Amino acid sequence: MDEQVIFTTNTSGTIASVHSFEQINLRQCSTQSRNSCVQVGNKYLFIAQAQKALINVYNLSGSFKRESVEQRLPLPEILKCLEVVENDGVQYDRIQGVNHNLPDFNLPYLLLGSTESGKLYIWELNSGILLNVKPMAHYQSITKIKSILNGKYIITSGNDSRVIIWQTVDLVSPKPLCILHDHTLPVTDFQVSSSQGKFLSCTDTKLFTVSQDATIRCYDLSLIKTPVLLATFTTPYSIKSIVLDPADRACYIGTAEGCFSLNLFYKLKGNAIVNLLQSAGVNTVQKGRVFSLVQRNLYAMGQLVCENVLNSNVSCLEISMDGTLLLIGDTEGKVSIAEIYSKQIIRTIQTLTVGEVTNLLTNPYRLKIPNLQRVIFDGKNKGHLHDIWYQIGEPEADFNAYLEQVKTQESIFSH
Amino acid sequence: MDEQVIFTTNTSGTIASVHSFEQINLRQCSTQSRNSCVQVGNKYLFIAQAQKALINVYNLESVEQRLPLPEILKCLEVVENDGVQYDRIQGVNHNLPDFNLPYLLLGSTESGKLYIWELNSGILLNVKPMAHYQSITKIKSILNGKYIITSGNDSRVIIWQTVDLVSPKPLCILHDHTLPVTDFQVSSSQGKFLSCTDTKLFTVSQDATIRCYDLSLIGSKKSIGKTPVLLATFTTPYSIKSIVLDPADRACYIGTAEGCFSLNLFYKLKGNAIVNLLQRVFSLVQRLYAMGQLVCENVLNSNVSCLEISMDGTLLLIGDTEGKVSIAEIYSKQIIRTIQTLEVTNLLTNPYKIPNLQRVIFDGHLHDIWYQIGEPEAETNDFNAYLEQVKTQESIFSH
Amino acid sequence: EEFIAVSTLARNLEIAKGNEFHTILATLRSPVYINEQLLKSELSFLVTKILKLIRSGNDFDLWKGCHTSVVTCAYNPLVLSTHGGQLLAAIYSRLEQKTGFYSSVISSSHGKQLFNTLISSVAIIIDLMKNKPTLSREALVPKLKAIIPTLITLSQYEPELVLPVLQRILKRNTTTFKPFTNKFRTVLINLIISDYASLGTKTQRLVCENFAYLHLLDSNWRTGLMSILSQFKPIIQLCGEILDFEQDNELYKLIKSLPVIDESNNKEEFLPSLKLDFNAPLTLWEIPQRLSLLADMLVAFISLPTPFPIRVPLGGINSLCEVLLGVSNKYLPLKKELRHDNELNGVINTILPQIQFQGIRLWEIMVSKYGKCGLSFFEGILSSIELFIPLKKKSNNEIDFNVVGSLKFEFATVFRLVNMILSHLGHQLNIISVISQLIEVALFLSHMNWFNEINDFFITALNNWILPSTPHIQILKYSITQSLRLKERFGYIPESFVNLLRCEVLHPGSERVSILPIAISLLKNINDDMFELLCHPKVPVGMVYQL
Amino acid sequence: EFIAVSTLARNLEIAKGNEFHTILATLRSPVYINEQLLKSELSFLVTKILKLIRSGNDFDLWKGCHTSVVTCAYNPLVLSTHGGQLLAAIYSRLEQKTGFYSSVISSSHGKQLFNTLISSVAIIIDLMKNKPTLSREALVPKLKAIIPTLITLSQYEPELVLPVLQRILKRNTTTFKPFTNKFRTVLINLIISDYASLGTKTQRLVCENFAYLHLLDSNWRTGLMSILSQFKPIIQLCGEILDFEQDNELYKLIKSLPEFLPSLKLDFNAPLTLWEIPQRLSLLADMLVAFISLPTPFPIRVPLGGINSLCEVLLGVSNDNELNGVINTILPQIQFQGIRLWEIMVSKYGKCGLSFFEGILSSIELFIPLKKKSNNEIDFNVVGSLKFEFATVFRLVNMILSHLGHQLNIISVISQLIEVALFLSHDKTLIDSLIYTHPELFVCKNSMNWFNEINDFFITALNNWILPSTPHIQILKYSITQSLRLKERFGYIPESFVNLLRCEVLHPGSERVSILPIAISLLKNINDDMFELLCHPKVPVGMVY
Amino acid sequence: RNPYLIPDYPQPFEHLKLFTRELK
Repeated sequence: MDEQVIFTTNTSGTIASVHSFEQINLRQCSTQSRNSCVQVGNKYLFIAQAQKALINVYNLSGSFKRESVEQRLPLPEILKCLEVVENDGVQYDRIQGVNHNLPDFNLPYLLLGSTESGKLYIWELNSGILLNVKPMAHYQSITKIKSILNGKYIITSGNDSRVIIWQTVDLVSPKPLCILHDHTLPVTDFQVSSSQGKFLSCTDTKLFTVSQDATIRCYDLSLIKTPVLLATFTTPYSIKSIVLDPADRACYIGTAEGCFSLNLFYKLKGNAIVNLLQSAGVNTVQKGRVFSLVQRNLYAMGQLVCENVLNSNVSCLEISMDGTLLLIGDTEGKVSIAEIYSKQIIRTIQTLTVGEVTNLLTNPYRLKIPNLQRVIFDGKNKGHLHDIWYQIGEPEADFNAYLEQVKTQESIFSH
Repeated sequence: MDEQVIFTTNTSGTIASVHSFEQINLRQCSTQSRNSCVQVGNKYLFIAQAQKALINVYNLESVEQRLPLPEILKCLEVVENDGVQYDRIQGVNHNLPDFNLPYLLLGSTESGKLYIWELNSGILLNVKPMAHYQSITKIKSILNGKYIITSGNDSRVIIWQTVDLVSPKPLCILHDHTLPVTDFQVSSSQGKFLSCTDTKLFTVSQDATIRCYDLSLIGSKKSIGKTPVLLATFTTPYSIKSIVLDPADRACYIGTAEGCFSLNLFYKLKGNAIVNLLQRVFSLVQRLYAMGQLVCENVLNSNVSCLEISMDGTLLLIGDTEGKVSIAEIYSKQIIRTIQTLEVTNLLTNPYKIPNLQRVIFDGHLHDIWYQIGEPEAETNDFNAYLEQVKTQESIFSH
Repeated sequence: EEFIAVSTLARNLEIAKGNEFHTILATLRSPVYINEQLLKSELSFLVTKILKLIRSGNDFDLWKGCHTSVVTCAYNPLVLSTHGGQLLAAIYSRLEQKTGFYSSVISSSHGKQLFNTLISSVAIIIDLMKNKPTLSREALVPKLKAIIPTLITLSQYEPELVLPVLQRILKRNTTTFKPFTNKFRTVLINLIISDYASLGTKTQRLVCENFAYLHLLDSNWRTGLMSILSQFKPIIQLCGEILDFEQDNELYKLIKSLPVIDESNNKEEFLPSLKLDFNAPLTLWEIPQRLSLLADMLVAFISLPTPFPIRVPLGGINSLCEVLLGVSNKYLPLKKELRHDNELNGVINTILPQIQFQGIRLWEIMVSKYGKCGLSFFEGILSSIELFIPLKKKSNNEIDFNVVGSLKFEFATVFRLVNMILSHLGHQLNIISVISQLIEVALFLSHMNWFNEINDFFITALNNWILPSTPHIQILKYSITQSLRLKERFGYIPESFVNLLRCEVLHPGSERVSILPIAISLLKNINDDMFELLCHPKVPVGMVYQL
Repeated sequence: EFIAVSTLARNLEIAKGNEFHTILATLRSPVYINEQLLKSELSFLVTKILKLIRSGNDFDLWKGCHTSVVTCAYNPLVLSTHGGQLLAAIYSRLEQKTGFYSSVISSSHGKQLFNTLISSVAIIIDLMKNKPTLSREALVPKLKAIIPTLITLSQYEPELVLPVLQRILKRNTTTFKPFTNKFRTVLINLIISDYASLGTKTQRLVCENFAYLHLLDSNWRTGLMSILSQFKPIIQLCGEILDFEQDNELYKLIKSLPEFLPSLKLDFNAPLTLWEIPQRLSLLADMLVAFISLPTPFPIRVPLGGINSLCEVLLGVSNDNELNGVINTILPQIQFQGIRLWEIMVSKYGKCGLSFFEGILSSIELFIPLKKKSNNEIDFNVVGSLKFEFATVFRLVNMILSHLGHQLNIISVISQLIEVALFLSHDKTLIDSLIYTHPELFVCKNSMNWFNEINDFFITALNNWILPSTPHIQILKYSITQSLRLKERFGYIPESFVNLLRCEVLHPGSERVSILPIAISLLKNINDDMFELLCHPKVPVGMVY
Repeated sequence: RNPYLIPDYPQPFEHLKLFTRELK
């Protein structure tokens, strides 16, 4: 096994595994956007082009992957952001366990896509049907969308410094739940805890929000109510991007003049270790502490020590499944695979064929599509047949049981 | 709740309930101890008789059997058997049989002679002639049968591991007091398999000192076991005789001379803050924290012999030195009911033929036991299954 | 060498009883008789001896021979790849000789298990040879052209045994089945037009599944599906002769808006229509029996795997299920053309909820498979479940619990459906009146997968919303009392009550008096690992809290 | 309102499936207990049922007994009024239909007929036991004539009759008395037979009924010790081929042990006749299990040290050409009858016999087949046959550790068992000794129902032991690789693997670093709430007030 | 010292050999 890196620059489409030193340059790709790519249904990859008003579709399932464009998908408008709502809870057959294999044709439910001027397009993917369009949600832009639980809630962030939490059933059948104005300048990114539950009443789900205000805001999400922040940090540099550890043990922030780290289980000078993020369910106080960051060159002054990792002008970050490596995308269009503790680059991936790293993704792995409808909306009709394309997938198909059958069989004969 | 309540003086004993005015006295009882009685199963009630060298056994009226013994013994405990009302082969629940008994009977006398009997067939299984060098005040099974704790007037607590007690060499020894140990309690939770990795031991002696220990290093195998670390200790004003807990554990109720006092473990400081004291040395007072002291509240003024919590965490049962027990309520600190008979050696509560013992140790040899398995619940439902069964037989008939 | 001298086993197969024959079978399972050079001298002796058992016998040598043939084909690739065709041809020859005379072997009182053993052995030898490509081409398939129609005619009398074998053959060897499909179809239609209640659920399921799999030869699946879906609107309109649909004129318009297609299908419309005289009050059960007959075929057409996608019309199915739940006496009154008769009204009151229960069954299978692909009306199907709940004759939400006892089987599916829905939605919904009724239903019915489903429902309710005090304390008393009952009567508590107690404890409902001391003392000794982490974390946490 | 039960009765003389099932379904309703239909309308239904049972075409009889069963089960008045008459009719038809058995089983519906009649009699006399006043004067004058017919029918149909006689013998121990010898004869005739043509259920039932035969304090002990004493001759018969006194501590115990069956003969020129030895020991073990694991109306003496010694000497039995090949297979099956007995001695008695829970785990190491040459290496080719037995071993260990718990000291049997379980978790192939261009199609792939058992065993191992390094790293690699493989094949991870990863995170033991963040990377879109608590811990459980 | 924290040595999880490929 090994991990798989899918990153794309403004003119380049490289795909490469971390421990292989082999890579595939996708031929046609163009982006000027921060988060515009997504991997769909373990068979496809969607990339939203810039200045063409269409999505390119690459097939990534093969042993020898398709370098070329498998398919195109025109759109009404050039749109920047993307997100997918993965369908889950259908393959187990909960009524009786049969453990269905995946079909060769699988797809998610939704394709969230957002454009400039704040407009949100959402599309059923099994059949291209534009269920709903919100004309205006943010009033300047959207920069990132993410579904935090399986299909339950989605979170959006734009350049109006407002981070919005929807509810998918109140968005597809809109009036969102809660809005977050704590920043003063454009929110460039956010991240949410990889460890999650099935609900929000009994979890404390952490939402880290990052802007050009040089602040990092950690919100506790447990509703049943509004979310309460419990810490906010401050930075001298204009912070750009962020990722977490896979257990909410640390934070790694990407910015101009380097990538910095920060331990959330902060170790003091008595062998005393303080959790900055402690919380409960709905009963929780609103007294969000303030701290400030300062590099390496004990915390009751209102200061914390971040440890400098790198000096590169990073655009994007991602993390490995171990939680020990960072993959950082610089502005010279190349990725550095670095180790967190020693602060020593182990690998440098470039593209072969230039701009910066627009987006990148990682997931571990072992060794036709409908057209989208441009301005059409499925109304309140009941005589309409909401047809979709779907496939179920076969189920998985000793000797002592056979002999017991034989023993029961033998009694019937008198011979 | 409506639990039944038991208590025994040095002259008599009785059984009653909290929400009723019905009482059942016991004919023959004579006792001097803090813990000399226990119910075995749901049926029987053992009491160690004073100055006669035998047990009295009662049903839940009059003495049913009398168990002669080698010696006059002071303390009793029983290790219940579990994992028998449900078959992990067949998947069937079983009813309790008419004859059910625990595995073991742990008896102790003065001078530390710990007797270990098997109750199904009365067999002297093991004898430790000196375990404390003093008397034994209380012996207990913390977990189901895993470990056996015993304290004595040698000011030591001993942790025996039960499985290598029946086939010697104890596991942990705790000498951190200067005077006889009078009482101890345990707070625990259990994983999928039962062990001690979060359990907490509260120890209480005539030193006017409460001592709290964490037992999570005991399985580490560095006596045998790696010693625990004490996480907290308190210093009381008075000579303390008993301790009981809340079952959520939230509060420690200490029974001493001059009334029973109450500590909150989740100590509420000023503003909105709470501090847990059981994740140090402290000094208690009667009726803010970095001074080094904590504030108690008092519920009674009477001399106390024994304590017991209700199941619903709201009613104390304090057995005083005058042969009566008071049923209290914590939020009001008011009495609801006073039970008397017609001091208190022991007190306990729960919600709703025997072999004679041996005097010579057991050394293949037919190690027999009396036993009874008990019927399933199907011998003490759905129609659609019967309907499918009669449906599929219709196809077999054709003329 | 520690071999067991295989020629001695073959010397003993011809004359053997159970106590030795089973050990003979267990020895042939050894993975030591798979050497190449043994294939000429002694394995041939084994094979020809078994063939003597098959080719002649007293109907006990046949059983012995087919069983040992299966065992020595599964655990020897050499024997399979050499003589599987011969063994298969032998047992099929005996099966062809037997299927000619079904009546005379059934009056021997061993023929049924004989056909069972024959068909199972043939099926095993088939499914061993199907995924080996060289052993299939011109070594399995030219026998299939003889094997299909022999199994077709035997499905008429013994359908439970055969139909899975034919299902696998159709799914894998589809093109070889093309000449026989109509010959198969006219067998299935006769079992369906026949009583269809002498068959259990398993055989009905197989019948519907095979009838679906006939339609494999992108589009014919859709034609058969829409054809079955079109045969509901007549039956629902015939239910209008009992009770008026003209009252609301919203259910009426939805009944008009259901699909029907005519003069484009006579190959899947094969079913008679219903007379339904209201002078025989026991003849109205034809309606829900017909509706079950249609719904089984419908979910077979939906819920089966295929080597292609399906243009499945979910909107029409949701419209249909909304229509089926509209059938009730609580909002729609009885027709005045029919005259009142106590027995007739009694069978009407008892037969309407089954008609609703079929729509619930179809929604269950529509949400089990296709989860989060019909999410746009999951709130509506939660709203229409309230129509299932029965009320008294005063519409002020007085529930009649005497009838609810007759619907425990049907309400189990309802709670399962609700649990499956709420595991896809958020926590802000407008369905609290439905939850408050469902809780009252469950608390009546409780006082054994029933406990698991209702406890998961309570967990969903307590993790989604802050409920009112009275249902909350009712749930708390229920969980506490039942867990105490099982632990005083037995030694353990199951996992469902444990997770229910944990959800109760962590809920913000905290002011109750039995939550704090009783719900935790039961968990302190239960041996659950999830509760250990609450009492002892595995990560640093502050000694002091600001709450 | 009311469905006019006369209408049900008149539509009942002709009713096929989709009418007869509605007739049975609507007769469950409790509104047929009500005033002034209790003497004129229920009489009509009962006379109809009686006319169906008294004479019919063997379809009206099946229909009729099912109808009477449903009616008497859902209406106590029909029981208290007419249950004796219904049961008398049904017994009369059973008597005429078992007076002949080889002219009634000739059409493939006599079997079902006996099934329905026996089941209906059983159901009726299982509902007339909750009424003392009704168990008098409808059953007790009838059991004397019911029981010999059931005994004569049990000679041919033991799978169907023996539970009925078991329940009747158990609840009535004084009317089964004068027929008891007649029962015993047939049970010795069913044990003198081959006893492998009978199923496990039927074998267990004949053993259980032979055990309950001795209810008539002390007779249970005599039968139990007789079966216990019939073990030692067979072991000494097996000792002439294994050459004991190579180890004398075993032979000291073999002679420390304490009748209708035949003394058996063995021939070495016919080595298959050595399969009589396991097929006697399994019989005696089943009979011993019956005498031990059954309930009673009184307590019983059970020797536990005796059977523990018996199990101890059974697993000591281990290490011209084909004879050696046959000797290399009977002995694991012999040891497994010690395994099978300890599994019943453990669960049913629990903490009684705590003294023996440490010797059993050491003796299980003898069951493992080792390589022959000198070594301590595991013989995996023998292990491939023994899959069910090792599953039984794993359940035995899990039964023990429910009571023992976490263990300070470690033992070597557990590491070898882990190596076994990891061998068994690999997809078997049976072409390895050697193609036809595809050797990957000849595999036997392991179901999830087997992985659940293996993963529960590894849960028990990781909970209660600080294992060595390599038998831990193998477990972690197995869990991660299989979880990723299934998450690729499926779209999710099954629950047993999630429980395994939970135990690997919670109980790392000797490791210096957890596998927590990798479990969360795999559990990316399959969320779970254990690791939320671990990473995002909660306020304690009593701070709220 | 704590298993559930970021350790103080550079390459943890190298002794699980997930990402190594053995040469044959």
